[PDB]
Amino acid sequence: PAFEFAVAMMKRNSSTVKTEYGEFTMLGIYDKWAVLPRHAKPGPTILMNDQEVSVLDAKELVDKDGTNLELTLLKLNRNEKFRDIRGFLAKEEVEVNEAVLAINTSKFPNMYIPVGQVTDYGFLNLGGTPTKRMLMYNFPTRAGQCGGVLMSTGKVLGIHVGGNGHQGFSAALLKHYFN
Repeated sequence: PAFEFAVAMMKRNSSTVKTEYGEFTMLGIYDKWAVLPRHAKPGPTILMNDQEVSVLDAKELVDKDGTNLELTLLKLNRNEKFRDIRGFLAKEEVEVNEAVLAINTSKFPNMYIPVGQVTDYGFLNLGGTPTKRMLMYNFPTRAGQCGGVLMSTGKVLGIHVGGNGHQGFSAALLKHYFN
């Protein structure tokens, strides 16, 4: 049932974004607020589904010590509101036995990957940057999956932010980031 959930979530709330740093999946959360991996480094405008969109505000998330969470929240200059999905976000990191990672890019158009068990992995030195609140799964290979959305039935768990060739890692998407 997690696939059907995932498909509906991507159709309603996801888009493809290009920055000067690459092409990513982007997830809208509520109102005009969306999330990207921090390494996407959006500038004053982005390409969203090939359309130039101005960014009104951006926030690189850190914990109370200033430690990296690998998430950027961005507020978009567009008329339409995102369907509010804050009810699908947990208050704390979620472990599950079965999850689905969903990707929306030119390179990976509308793809769904069963990744299996998700663990609350904790700290990771990601790209030289100590990073917290990582969710880990078995995941061959790499490339253009960043921004992919990690889900289980009725839950949005996290955003895919990197990998080591064998394991993948998502930044947990927690309720308190969004009010």
